[PDB]
Amino acid sequence: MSYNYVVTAQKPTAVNGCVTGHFTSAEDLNLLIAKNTRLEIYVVTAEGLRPVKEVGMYGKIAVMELFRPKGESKDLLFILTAKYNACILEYKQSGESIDIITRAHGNVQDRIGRPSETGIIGIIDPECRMIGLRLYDGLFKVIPLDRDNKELKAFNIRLEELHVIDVKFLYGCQAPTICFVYQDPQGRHVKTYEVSLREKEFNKGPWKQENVEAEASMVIAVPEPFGGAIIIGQESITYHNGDKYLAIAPPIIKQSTIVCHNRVDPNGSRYLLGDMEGRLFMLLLEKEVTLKDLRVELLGETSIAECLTYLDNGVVFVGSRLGDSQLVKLNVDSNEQGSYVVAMETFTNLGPIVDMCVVDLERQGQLVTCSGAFKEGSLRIIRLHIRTVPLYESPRKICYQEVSQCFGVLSSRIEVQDTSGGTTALRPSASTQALSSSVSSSKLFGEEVEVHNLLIIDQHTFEVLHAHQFLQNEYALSLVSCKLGKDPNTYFIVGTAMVYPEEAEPKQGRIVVFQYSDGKLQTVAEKEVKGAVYSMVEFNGKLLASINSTVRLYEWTTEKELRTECNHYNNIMALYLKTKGDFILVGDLMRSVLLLAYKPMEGNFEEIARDFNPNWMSAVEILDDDNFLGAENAFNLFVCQKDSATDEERQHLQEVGLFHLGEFVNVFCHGSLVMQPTQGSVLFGTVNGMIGLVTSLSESWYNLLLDMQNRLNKVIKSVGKIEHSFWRSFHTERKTEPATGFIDGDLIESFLDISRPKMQEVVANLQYDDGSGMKREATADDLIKVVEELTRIHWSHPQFEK
Amino acid sequence: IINFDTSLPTSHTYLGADMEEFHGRTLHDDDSCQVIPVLPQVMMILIPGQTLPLQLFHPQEVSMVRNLIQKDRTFAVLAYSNVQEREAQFGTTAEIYAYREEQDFGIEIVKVKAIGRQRFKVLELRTQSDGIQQAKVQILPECVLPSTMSAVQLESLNKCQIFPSKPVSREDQCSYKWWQKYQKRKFHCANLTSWPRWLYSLYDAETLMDRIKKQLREWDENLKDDSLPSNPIDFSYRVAACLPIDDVLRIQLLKIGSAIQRLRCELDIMNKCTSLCCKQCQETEITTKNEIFSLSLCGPMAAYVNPHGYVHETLTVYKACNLNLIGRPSTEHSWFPGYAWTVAQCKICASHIGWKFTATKKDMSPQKFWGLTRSALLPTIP
Ligand SMILES: N#Cc1ccc(NC(=O)Nc2ncccc2OCc2ccccc2)c(O)c1
Ligand SMILES: O=C1CC[C@H](N2Cc3cc(NC(=O)c4ccccc4)ccc3C2=O)C(=O)N1
Ligand SMILES: [Zn+2]
Repeated sequence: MSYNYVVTAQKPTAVNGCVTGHFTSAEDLNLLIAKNTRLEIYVVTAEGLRPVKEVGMYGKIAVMELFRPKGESKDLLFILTAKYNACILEYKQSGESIDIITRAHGNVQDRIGRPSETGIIGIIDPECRMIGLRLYDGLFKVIPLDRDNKELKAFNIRLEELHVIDVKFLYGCQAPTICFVYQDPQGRHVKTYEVSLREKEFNKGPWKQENVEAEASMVIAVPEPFGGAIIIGQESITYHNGDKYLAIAPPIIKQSTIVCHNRVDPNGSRYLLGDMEGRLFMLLLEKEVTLKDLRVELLGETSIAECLTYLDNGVVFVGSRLGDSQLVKLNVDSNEQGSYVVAMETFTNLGPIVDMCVVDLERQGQLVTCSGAFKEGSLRIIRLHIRTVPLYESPRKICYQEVSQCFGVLSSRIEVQDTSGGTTALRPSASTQALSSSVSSSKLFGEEVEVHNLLIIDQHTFEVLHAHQFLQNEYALSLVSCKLGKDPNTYFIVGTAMVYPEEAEPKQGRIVVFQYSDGKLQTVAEKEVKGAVYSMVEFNGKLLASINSTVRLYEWTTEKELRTECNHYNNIMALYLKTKGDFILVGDLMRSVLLLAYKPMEGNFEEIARDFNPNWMSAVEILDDDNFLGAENAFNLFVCQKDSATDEERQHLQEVGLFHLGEFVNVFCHGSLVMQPTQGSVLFGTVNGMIGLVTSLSESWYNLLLDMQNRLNKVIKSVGKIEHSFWRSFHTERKTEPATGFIDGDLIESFLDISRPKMQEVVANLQYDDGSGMKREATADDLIKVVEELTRIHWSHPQFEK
Repeated sequence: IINFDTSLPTSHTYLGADMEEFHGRTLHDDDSCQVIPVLPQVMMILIPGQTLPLQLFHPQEVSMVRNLIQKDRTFAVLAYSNVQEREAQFGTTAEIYAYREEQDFGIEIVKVKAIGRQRFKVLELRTQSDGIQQAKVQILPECVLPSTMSAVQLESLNKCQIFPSKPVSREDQCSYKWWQKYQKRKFHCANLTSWPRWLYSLYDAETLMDRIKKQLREWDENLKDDSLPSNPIDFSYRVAACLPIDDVLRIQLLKIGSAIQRLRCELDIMNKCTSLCCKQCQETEITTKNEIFSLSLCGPMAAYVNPHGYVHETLTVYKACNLNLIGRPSTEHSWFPGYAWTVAQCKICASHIGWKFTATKKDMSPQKFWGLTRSALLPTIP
């Protein structure tokens, strides 16, 4: 019913941060990887990475830094969460027990302020005196690192410059100095400040430089032997120091923007640069105590990287959000590129799951997902067993056709305009190697145009069988597989929009019906509509289409034609469109949920209820006839109900549930026997490569599980001492609210991990509502049985540690 | 517009410039419940983006204003949905910022000027024994939303979210290449979601404001870019006030709680085919959108009062057809200083549509222009 159960099936795989240091012990080189609410610790050995610890955090990790104060034999870890929970963490090993100890914790949120455009920046000065955080525009926050600051008290200093791009701490200065790049109407400049802890202000810095490249975006702090800073821009690399200005404009970095860097040697002679296209660069600094020249050379191509880190000798870790993470070796030999990169290991990343479907329900359903973007695009088959089919282009939508035993996938690839006027591809992709190809109509600087294709992929071999290329400027948005009318044939139906750059609202679009027979794709029907087809669904033998703000229902005639039956006009754009029997759920991007019903006697659409509340909405799914589920702003889930206990109350969709998930959900699907006291099963796919499950519960079970969660919160020791209730609290701006109607399955499943004496104290004095009918004192074994039966609704997990 | 100052109409010199002016802003906190008086003889859709000059005759309202000067000088204007039953659901709160007292002919006359601030939902109407109406009011909050991409933004691409300053975006060339670059760089992370970039640009405030400005510049050729406010909320209210539309459309616009939805609705209303007709005969066309120009900083339509206290919404147009001049030009009251007026009626309606303004000085450039009242206009859709 209203009460729901959310459990994580596949833990997030995207990498959003990585550091290297001496964390476990003074003699061990460690790699720390942050995934969403996930922290992984590895010991770096000659054979690869040795996993040691895996800890889950009650928040999204925004800042990770390793620092060593005076008197410490090993490094400490500083973590700051997107909800502004800060902690300093220590690693302790006592025999076989591995525990992460919290040294300090607190919340650094300010009651008034606007979050910065360029995000949260966290920096620790080299000598470990303070931590500098830039959370809101115009304010800089300092946390002293003296040993008695257990609660992390902080003070705010005023930056006179509002639009700050990057902040860094400098090396070699007697007093703590920061360097930053800021934008004003006069341009972009570089400025240095001095931070005084005793009087709490900003003093004037060693130097100030007006002339900075208009696209400067990154600041690199140089270690003590050289000092100063390096500013990385779209065109130039500049070294800035007192009476020291070196600048280069290498032609090899003009094609792409550098977004990441890492220091290779401790003396700062070598740096690694990474750009958005997947190229890897090495920046060389020449010395005599003083710097002479800067050189840039290209090492090779890797995955599209989010973070870089140099490990051991010649080993580099590439952490990717768009694709698989890689371990590469920096050989001196040039197989095809100077100092080419050799791949040695790959790590799975389900990445930005855009669309998914469930197939082969019998013996256990299977999940097929569209994952990755650009050259990282691939199809993932999940049973946890994962199979990867590389496509080398962006997959948008997927659907399954059982009669022809094939998958229909919409894709797109980027192509550049050649001087002759024709489009040319940068690399061979799946759409260019199809066995048979067809084009909608035969048609013919340096601008990138996006080409949309429909691909037919075999069920058994996943080879591409047919590729269909659409018209110029044509965008493919929706795809369904269904039977229409009295026709036994099964059709692929695709909805397109014609987008030209000189108009924002698409005036034209078309709906195309394809049939796959005899290994060839045939176009059966073609219909022109005045708008964009954002969504299409099958509605009891008729095609329901959303064209701009118009909801239209189409019949299938004997002459293979689409005929309009009924028309309903809204004041909102029907991006989301779900059906269940006679009900249609319509939702725009602004959370304005509308419920319509088709009455067959009169052949018209009628409005049952609605709920308008401005917020960014990512997906919706129909839970049952009365409950509807959606993804809110920030990272939240909500559920709304109809006909709750006048026509005013009937036309209102009352909210019932909020819950903070931490994930951005793109798609909902109905898969229940996919894994073989819950009702229904809904699976969702997130940007961070997370798969989760939602099931509905009853009165007694929801009450019992909520009571158990409250008891468990008192026994489970959190990392950083973050409260579970605060973490799961519904969070946007203008308000924060306690979670209602949602049971977090992860905390319930953690009940099986704790020791027996703690389990007894969790269960003690709980009045167990046994289904047999008499209420009695709960024993530990009864709750064990309930929790195990609950874990039997989702998949098993692979082993992490070694 | 040459040899004419657009600042004259907006200062309301006809009412008098000697008004004592009150400064100091009051603003009820969001979503609370308040009790606010309502003036009985004011049936109009008050938009926060427009002002409200008022002249009152009957003693009850003059005493109400007299003691209201102390009580934060805030009153409520109800958006009457039907003038007969006089029921309403939403409204606007305006404060008196100008006010003065007369004793002419032995009757106290009060002239006040007000400006709309906040939107509210009315719960129940208390009819006082004194004859005034006091309403139970809940403040509708202002919905400010973050950038749509702040929920999926890559930490590395936060570094590239500060753009170089926009160049000239006027005339024709404008900054079209700059907006292409803006779309490509701001909505780059749309590849992580299921929707394309242009869909996200259809829900972006700056792009919508650009489109509204560009559309306005085609009809009102002399509009210079500094006239419109640069804040999305203020821009949306100014455009909503300036649009010549019916009461249902204005109430619909007032019901909207977010700037993005208001901008989108305004764009839809502007793009919908429109022509202005007198409501008694929808056949009979008076003015097209090509003839509308703004003679004041408040745009082509604003609020004014005749000597009898009635409020007219006047739209200033260059050529208004189907009009019958009656009488001779006169300057007994001057909404537009330096301009005489003569009453106008439709050829077959015989109903009052507006006034003809005839220039008195020999050198003003907009020598002949028409002011039509909004209550007698209907935007026919072909
Ligand atoms: N500051 C300021 C400022 C704000 C707004 C405006 N103009 C406007 O709103 N509409 C406007 N104007 C001129 C010509 C045509 C116009 O619409 C034509 C139309 C007619 C009927 C229905 C819908 C549209 C301004 O000229 C200045
Ligand atoms: O630009 C403008 C628009 C015009 C507007 N009017 C309207 C008006 C009606 C009147 N009564 C009359 O003629 C009248 C005529 C016959 C019988 C009874 C009354 C007097 C002065 C004004 C006057 O000044 C104004 O206030 N200024
Ligand atoms: Zn008429």
